[PDB]
Amino acid sequence: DVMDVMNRLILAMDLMNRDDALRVTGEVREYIDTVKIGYPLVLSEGMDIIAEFRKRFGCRIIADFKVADIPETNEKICRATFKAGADAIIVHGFPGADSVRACLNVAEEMGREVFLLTEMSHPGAEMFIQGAADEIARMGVDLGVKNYVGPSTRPERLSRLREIIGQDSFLISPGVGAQGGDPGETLRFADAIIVGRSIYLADNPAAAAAGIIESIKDL
Amino acid sequence: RVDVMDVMNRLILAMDLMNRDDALRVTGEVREYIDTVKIGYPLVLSEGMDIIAEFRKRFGCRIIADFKVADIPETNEKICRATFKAGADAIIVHGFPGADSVRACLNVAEEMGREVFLLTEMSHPGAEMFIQGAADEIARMGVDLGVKNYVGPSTRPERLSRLREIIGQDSFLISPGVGAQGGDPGETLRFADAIIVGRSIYLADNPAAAAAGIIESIKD
Ligand SMILES: O=C1CCN([C@@H]2O[C@H](COP(=O)(O)O)[C@@H](O)[C@H]2O)C(=O)N1
Ligand SMILES: O=C1CCN([C@@H]2O[C@H](COP(=O)(O)O)[C@@H](O)[C@H]2O)C(=O)N1
Ligand SMILES: [Cl-]
Repeated sequence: DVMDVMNRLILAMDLMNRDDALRVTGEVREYIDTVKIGYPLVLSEGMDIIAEFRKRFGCRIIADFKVADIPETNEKICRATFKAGADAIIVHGFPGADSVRACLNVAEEMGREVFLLTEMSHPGAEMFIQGAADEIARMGVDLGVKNYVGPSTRPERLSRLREIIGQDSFLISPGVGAQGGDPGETLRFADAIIVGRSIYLADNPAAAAAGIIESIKDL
Repeated sequence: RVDVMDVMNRLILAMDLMNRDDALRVTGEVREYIDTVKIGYPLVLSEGMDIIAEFRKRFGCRIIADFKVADIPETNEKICRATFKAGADAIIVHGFPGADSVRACLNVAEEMGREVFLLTEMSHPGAEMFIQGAADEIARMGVDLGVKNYVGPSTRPERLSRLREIIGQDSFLISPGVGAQGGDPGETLRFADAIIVGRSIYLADNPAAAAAGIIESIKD
């Protein structure tokens, strides 16, 4: 019990225009109830865009801020993000145990959630992250982290993440569509998929999001 | 130094106060001593990206956005472009996500005529778990990518020394961890061109005196 993602599909709203972002999000609201908001939108439109998303859509907000500073600064960032109304925040694990714990404390203090990003989906992730991915995931377990983010681009790596974090841990996965990940094969190990450009750059975002779901209902 | 964009008194202020009035007031009190301000997410997320342009116009200071950019290439480019649009002169980027992620930041910086600082090793205890073991390689990856500006830990003088010899004498190196995190200004400035200082100054009873005192110990 962590999050009830409708149709197991999370929207990565990375449009950097408020009117564009609100419009495309509105066109897939009937298919998506959980929206991931990142720095491209927030830095272009302000942290207030989170509250405006909650008010206009009644959707759950995951702030993909990939927090990666020292513990003290991590706390300030998490505190500002939750204050702005984020339900959960995504946090890098590579800065180490004390940096993650700093976020975990603020999340508990404010009654919100932390997602631990263990391994990234892009090719450069092989240089440093992939070799540390297992130990970061394990670190998360030792810290009592219940929420994780893993690479859709690597189904075998995503499967290892699942057996590390356990069956009752909650797992979401970006890199579906644009980066090359397949929706179905990703949902074999992950609870929900994150899809960005395959929806918000399509001619019809509604049809795109519906097309993704219609190839998933078997799962 | 004139071969690179240097910093007045080798002192960079880390302005991590989270409300506009205090941030503006403290920075103004120490403006006579610095000309470079590092602005991070604590201030920006609380007061908006407009605060970068405001500081730049009000104080005539160079702005380094400590955003520790650490996403995929595509998203890195969007973040850097938005940051430079906000008027920042430089942006700090994580190296751990790999070469393609750093190159995406470098492209936007070169396009818009701004700078990238590569964060190689962090200054907190947790940095020893995964970052330290990769820091040497991140540093030489940076050199190979064309990166000329770096960030290294003041809390570990021996690691900072290793970093300097990897990047050579021509690269520009700045270092946080002085004061609150226990780093010494003197030993750090043996390797770094400039120190980043936050709480030691901005939480002091007299921030101006705090900044002046640090510069004095640097001066000799
Ligand atoms: O490893 C990671 C974590 C962050 N993300 C984030 O997930 C989102 C994916 O968007 P796309 O579906 O357009 O690839 C985007 O916001 C990106 O920054 C990754 O794609 N991979
Ligand atoms: O490794 C790092 C990079 C980020 N920084 C940043 O540098 C600043 C340090 O200021 P303090 O003097 O208050 O520790 C603060 O903004 C922090 O987030 C580090 O301290 N260490
Ligand atoms: Cl004074």
